[PDB]
Amino acid sequence: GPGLKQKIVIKVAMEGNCRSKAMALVASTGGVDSVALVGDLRDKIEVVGYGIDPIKLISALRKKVGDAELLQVS
Amino acid sequence: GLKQKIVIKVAMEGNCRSKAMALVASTGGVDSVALVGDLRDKIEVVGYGIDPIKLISALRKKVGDAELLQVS
Repeated sequence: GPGLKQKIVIKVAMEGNCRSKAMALVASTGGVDSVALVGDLRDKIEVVGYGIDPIKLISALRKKVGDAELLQVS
Repeated sequence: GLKQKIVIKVAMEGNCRSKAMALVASTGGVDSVALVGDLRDKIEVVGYGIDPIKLISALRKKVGDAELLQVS
């Protein structure tokens, strides 16, 4: 508690309703404070939270939505 | 078709947080969701073309008691 505070930007392949799936999965993750679609193409998700493990999050995304990659973490 | 800010209060009792966040985030027109308030019991929703009436009833059906607190 509260755990490490991070802002994480993920690129996800979500062209398909696919955006809605990505956003829901990320929003459902423990420690999440905010989730936002960003970039001109709305092809990225910015997540702010406390004690989020980006490793698990990324793996859950690749398993359930599509290819996903960490672009920023701070 | 301007940028909307909608704040909803959700009874956080059923994780109930996670469900609400997931439902709101998956709703049409939604660009961002954020948990806000000292008690983290409100969701701030930003987007374009969000229908607040449908959002609220979807929450009440699926997650629990929810009311609009702010629309701008």
